[PDB]
Amino acid sequence: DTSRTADSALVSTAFGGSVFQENRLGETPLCRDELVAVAPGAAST
Amino acid sequence: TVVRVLRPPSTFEQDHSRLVLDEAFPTFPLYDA
Amino acid sequence: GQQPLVRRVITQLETAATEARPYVNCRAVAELLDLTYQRLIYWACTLMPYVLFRRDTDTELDTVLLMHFFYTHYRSVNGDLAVEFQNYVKNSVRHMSSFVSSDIDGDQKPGAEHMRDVSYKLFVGNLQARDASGLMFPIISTRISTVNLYLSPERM
Amino acid sequence: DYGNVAFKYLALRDDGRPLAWRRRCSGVVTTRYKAITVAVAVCQ
Repeated sequence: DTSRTADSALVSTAFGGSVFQENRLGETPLCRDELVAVAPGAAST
Repeated sequence: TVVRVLRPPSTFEQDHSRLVLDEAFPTFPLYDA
Repeated sequence: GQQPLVRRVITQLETAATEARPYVNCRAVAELLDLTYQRLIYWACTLMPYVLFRRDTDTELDTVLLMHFFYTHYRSVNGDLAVEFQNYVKNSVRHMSSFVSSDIDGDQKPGAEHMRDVSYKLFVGNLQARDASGLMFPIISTRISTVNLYLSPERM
Repeated sequence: DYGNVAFKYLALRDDGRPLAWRRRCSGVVTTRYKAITVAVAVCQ
């Protein structure tokens, strides 16, 4: 089943790509934490 | 007993999630202003 | 106008001092005149009006900077400056984005360290706000190419 | 002397809760690290 592969495994392209990500100016102003952060797709619990 | 503590993040993106009930167990047919 | 009143009253005080001028030798009158002059000059340096600042060549950044300096050096009685700031920021919304950086690179630029406060309480829309939260805002572009096109050299 | 500005700053900042700006800002592993952990555990 595709659900098993999607849940217990992830796509290798996410592993290959860069992990850290930047953010934009447009919310009520960010702090240091929000400035450079891990991409939500790459982050795992 | 306390297991976890969490904080609401200031970031938000609208999920727009479409939930589907996977009909693994179809129910019995409905029979009779 | 408050300026002519200040001028005439300080002229009266000068005439009074001239009447009291000749006996400058005495230590009592020395300290009396010393304290009088201290108080009057400390009051006069703060009670400056804001008429002379506005110029036709002044840009949006120049005007907000002039009234920002007015706030940070004179807030005793001139309380409408914040209201004028709030009114003016809505006028220059399109012009405010021309002289700013991206988020990620603006903070590392030289000289943004000292101007972070003026920038923060420029963007927030209230000069009474305090940057205690350590937030990162669109940092102002201090480059000469941007400054010349967006500022005036006289009000640096 | 402390020998460092940051040493003195972080030593005299010890008032009540440790970090204040971190609270003020009001703010999970890379999937590659999870994968390499799983692979290394399996291999070992």
